[PDB]
Amino acid sequence: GTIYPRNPAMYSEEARLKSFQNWPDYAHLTPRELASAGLYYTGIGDQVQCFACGGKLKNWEPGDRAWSEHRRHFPNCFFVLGRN
Amino acid sequence: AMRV
Ligand SMILES: [Zn+2]
Repeated sequence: GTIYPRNPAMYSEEARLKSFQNWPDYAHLTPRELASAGLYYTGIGDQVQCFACGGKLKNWEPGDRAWSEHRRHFPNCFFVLGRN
Repeated sequence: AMRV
């Protein structure tokens, strides 16, 4: 159809969750919260990627939420625009 | 967070 995920593999929330196997211990956000926001781990530092838009984010900050960082950086993401 |  008319939209297409940048990474079809990470379409599943479960698969996004498992990508956080080696999420570093200084990274305060939970794999649960990140995966639920469409994000999976790139395997580099604290850098994550959206399956849908392909946007990438790093250097998470105390008080950051995955959804709001996702939305504010990539507002036109179909995953962002499809949630509730 | 910031863009890469
Ligand atoms: Zn996105």
